[PDB]
Amino acid sequence: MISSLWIAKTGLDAQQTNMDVIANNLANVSTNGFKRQRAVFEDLLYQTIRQPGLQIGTGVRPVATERLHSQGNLSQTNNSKDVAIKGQGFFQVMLPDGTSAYTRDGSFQVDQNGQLVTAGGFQVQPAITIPANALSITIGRDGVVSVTQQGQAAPVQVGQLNLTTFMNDTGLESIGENLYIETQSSGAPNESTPGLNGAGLLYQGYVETSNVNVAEELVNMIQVQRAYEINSKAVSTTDQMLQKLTQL
Amino acid sequence: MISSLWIAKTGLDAQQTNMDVIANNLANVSTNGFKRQRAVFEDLLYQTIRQPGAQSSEQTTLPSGLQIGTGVRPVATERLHSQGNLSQTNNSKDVAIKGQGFFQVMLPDGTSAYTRDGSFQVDQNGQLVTAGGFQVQPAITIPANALSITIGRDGVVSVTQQGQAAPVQVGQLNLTTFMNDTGLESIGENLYIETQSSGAPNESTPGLNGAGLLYQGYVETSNVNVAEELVNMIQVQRAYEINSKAVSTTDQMLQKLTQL
Amino acid sequence: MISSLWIAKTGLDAQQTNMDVIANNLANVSTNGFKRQRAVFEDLLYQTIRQPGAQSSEQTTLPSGLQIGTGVRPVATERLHSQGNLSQTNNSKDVAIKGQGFFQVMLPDGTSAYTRDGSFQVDQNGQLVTAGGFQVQPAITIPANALSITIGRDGVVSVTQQGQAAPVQVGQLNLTTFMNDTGLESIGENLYIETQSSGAPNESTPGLNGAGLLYQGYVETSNVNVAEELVNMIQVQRAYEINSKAVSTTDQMLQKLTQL
Amino acid sequence: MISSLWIAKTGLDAQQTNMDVIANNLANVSTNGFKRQRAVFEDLLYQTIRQPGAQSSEQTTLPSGLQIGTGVRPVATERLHSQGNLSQTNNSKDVAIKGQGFFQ
Amino acid sequence: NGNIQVGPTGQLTIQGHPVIGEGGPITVPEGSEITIAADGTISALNPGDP
Repeated sequence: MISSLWIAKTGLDAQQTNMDVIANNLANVSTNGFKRQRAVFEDLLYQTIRQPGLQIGTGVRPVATERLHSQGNLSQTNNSKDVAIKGQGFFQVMLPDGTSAYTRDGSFQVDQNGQLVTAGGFQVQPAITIPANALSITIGRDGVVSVTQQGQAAPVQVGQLNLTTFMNDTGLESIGENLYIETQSSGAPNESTPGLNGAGLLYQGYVETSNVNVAEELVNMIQVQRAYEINSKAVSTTDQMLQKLTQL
Repeated sequence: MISSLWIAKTGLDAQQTNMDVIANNLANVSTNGFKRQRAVFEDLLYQTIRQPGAQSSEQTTLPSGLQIGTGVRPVATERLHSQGNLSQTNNSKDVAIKGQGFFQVMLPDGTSAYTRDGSFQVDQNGQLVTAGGFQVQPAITIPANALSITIGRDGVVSVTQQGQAAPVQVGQLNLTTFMNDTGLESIGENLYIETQSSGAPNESTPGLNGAGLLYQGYVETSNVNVAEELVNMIQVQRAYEINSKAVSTTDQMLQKLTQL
Repeated sequence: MISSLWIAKTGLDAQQTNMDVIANNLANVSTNGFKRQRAVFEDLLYQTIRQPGAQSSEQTTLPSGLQIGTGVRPVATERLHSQGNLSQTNNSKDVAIKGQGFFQVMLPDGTSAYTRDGSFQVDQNGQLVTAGGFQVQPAITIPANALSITIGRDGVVSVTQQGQAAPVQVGQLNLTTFMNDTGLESIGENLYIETQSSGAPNESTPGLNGAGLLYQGYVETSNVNVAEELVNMIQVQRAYEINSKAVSTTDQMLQKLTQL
Repeated sequence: MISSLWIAKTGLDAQQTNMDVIANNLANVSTNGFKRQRAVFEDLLYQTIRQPGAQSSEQTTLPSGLQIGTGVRPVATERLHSQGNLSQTNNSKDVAIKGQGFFQ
Repeated sequence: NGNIQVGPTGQLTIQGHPVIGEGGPITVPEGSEITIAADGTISALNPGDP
C-alpha cells in the first residue's frame, strides 16, 4: 500500500537498467564502430507535507541513455575495401525500403554487380560501381575511390565517399544492425566531402573499433550488484515491518 | 528470465564463435591455397521505451532518450583473398597462382567447383586431377610416354616426347575470376562453389585482363598470420572471462531476490 | 556507490592512461622524428569537513582538519622535445634536423602543419613532398633531368644538370620555430598544427635565431628509451594490481554490510 | 577490449612488417638489378580527451592537454633506387646501367 | 489513474472515459506509438516511418 515498497522497487529497476546497459556495452566489445552507452538516472516527483517544509521522495527512474561519440581505436584488416573515419562523420547507407540510415562500421564488400555494400548487404551512398577487371581499389583520404586496370598506367576515378555530419551526434536513433537514422533531435544531415566543413578523413585498410572501456564496466557491475543487494535489503525490511503491522 | 543474463549469454556465444574461427584458421596453416577467415559482429535490436526526439515539454524535446540494447550476434565471416606466400616444391605438376584467378574442377555430380590449390596429380587414364581425384577443367590429357610437362605463364600445357625437338601441346589451363570473390560457398576440400552473391564465373587466360600468372613448381601456402592469431586468442580469452563474470554477477543478484 | 570505490576507479583508469602512454611510446619506436610522451597527474577534490584553522576553545585553533580527498586525474601529457639519434641512410632526400626547428607543410585544405620527419619524396610534377603526399613549403621544385640533389646545412637546395658544372639553386628550405614546442597539437601522420598555447610560427633559415642545421642522408630517429619503458611497465602493473586490491577490499566491506 | 592492447597489437604488426621487409631484402642478395625496400611509419589517431590550448579560464590556457595516442601505421614501403656495384661477367650480352635509366 | 490505453480507432481512454485535451476529447492516429511529455504533449510516431 502506501509504504516504501515502490521506492525500493523503482530503485531495483534502475539498477537492472544500468546492468542492461553494462551488458550491452560488454557484448558489443568486438563490434567495429560501436559507441558505448551510459544510462542517466534522475529522481521521481516529490510529495510536500505542509506544516501547521518537508518533502518525501518517491524513487528513481531512468531518463535517457547517451552514446559516447569519441573516436575509437583503429585496427588492421589489410583488406582494401575497409575504411575507417578519423574525426566526426557518418557513412550513408540506403536501406531496402528506401530511407537512408547512417553507419560508422567501415567494413565494406563489393556485391555481384559491382557496387559497394555494407556487411549486411545494404548499398552505400554515394553509390560506387567497381569495374570487374579491377586490379586494386584505392580509396583516398578525401574519399576519392580510384580503380586501377591492367594496361592503363593511370587509375580511373569511380566515385566519391561523402560523409554525413550531424550537429548533434547523440540524438540519432539506433535502429539495430549498426545503423542510425536521423531524428528530430539530430536533424539536418549535412552531406560533405571528407576533410572539409568539419568532416573526418578516411584511412583505407583500417576499421574503427568499439569505444567500450573495460575497467569502467567491471567496477560499475560491482556497484550495480551491491546497490541491488542494498535495495533488496530495504524491500525485506519493509516486508518485515508490514508483517509486524498486520499481526496486530 | 532476466535480460542481462540473455545479453551476457549472447556475448559468450559470440566470443565462442570468434574462438572457433581462430581455431579453424590455425588448424589450416599447412593447407595450400587456404584463405584465413575473420568474423564480424553486430548488435541485436534496441528496446524503444522512451522514443528519443519526442516532445519532452511543449517547447522542448528529449535529447537521446532511453534505449536499452540487447546482446550481440555475428553478421558474417569474410575471407581475406590475398596472395599467400609461394613455396618451391620442385614438382612439374604443382602450379601456383600469382594473381586473382581460380582453377575449375568437375565434381562427380556433374557440377563445377572452383579451387585455388594447385597440387595436381595424374590419374590412371592420363588426365590432370587434384589431390581428391577431381578432374581439373579444361581436362588436359597427358599422354603415356611423357618425359617432361611444361606449364607456362599463360596456361599452355606442353609435353616433350622422345626424339622430338618440338613440344606437343595437350591442353590450355584457364582461370575463372568472379566479381565478388568472397561470396563463394566453401564446401571444404579446398573447394568453392558459385553463389548468387559471387556474381558469375568469368573464364579468362592466365595473364589477360586480370587472371593471375601460373607458376610451375610453386605452391601457394596459406595466408594465416600466426602472431595475430596468438594476440587474438589472448583477446578472446579475456573477453570470455569478462562475459562469464557478467553471468556470475547476474547469478549473484538473482540469489538475493530469491532470499527476499 | 561508495566513496572509496570512486577513488579506486580514478586510480585504475589513470594507471591505464599511463599504460596507454607507455604503449603509444613503444609502438612508435621505429617512427622517424617521434617524441615520447609523459603524463602528469594531480589530486582531485578534498572534502572540507572540519575546517583547518577554525578556532576551537576561543584561543586555540584546529590544525589540519579532515581534508578527505577524492581520487586522481591526469593533468596533461607533455612531449619530451629532445634530439633523437641520427641514423645514416645515405639518401639524397632524407633531411635531419639537429637543433630545434620544424619543417612547414601545406595541407590541401588550405592550412599549414609542421613536421620533423625529413624523409621527402618527389611527386610526378617534381615538387618536394612528404611521404604522405603533402607538399612541403616554401615549395622546392626539382627539374626533370636531375643528376644529383644537394641540400646544404643552410637549407639551400642545388641541382646538378648535365652540361653545367655549376649547380643551380632551385629553392631554400626553411625551419619553423615556436615559443612553446609542447603546445603543438599532434594530428597524426607526424604532423603538428599550431595552437594558441604554442605561440605563432617563427620562420628562420637553418643556422640562425636557433633553427637547427640540416643534415643530408640522415634521419632523426625516435628518442624513446625502452628500458625506462619496461621499468614503467612493471610499475603500471603493480600500481594497477594494488588499486584493484583496494576495489576488492571495498567490495568485501560492502558485501558484509549487505549480508549482515 | 583495452586501448593499450590495440596499440600493442598494431605495434606488433608494424614490427612484423619490418621483419618481413628485412627478410625479403636478405632473400634477394644475389639477384641482379634489385632495389632493397624500406618501410616508413607514422602516428595513428590521437584521442583529444583534453584539448591542448583549451581556454580553461578567461586568463589561463591549458598547455599540452591530454593527447592520448593510438598505435602506429606503416605509411608505405619505398624502394631505394641506388646504383648497385657493377660486376664483370665478361659476356657480350650482359649490359649494366651507370645512371638512372630503365630498359623497356 | 495514469494507465492510459489506446483503442483500435485511436482514441485515448482511461477506465473507459475518453481523456480530455485542449481540443476536447483526445483522438490519436490509429496504430501509433505515443510519448506523453513533461507538460502532457502527445507525440505520435507511425511505425516504419523514420
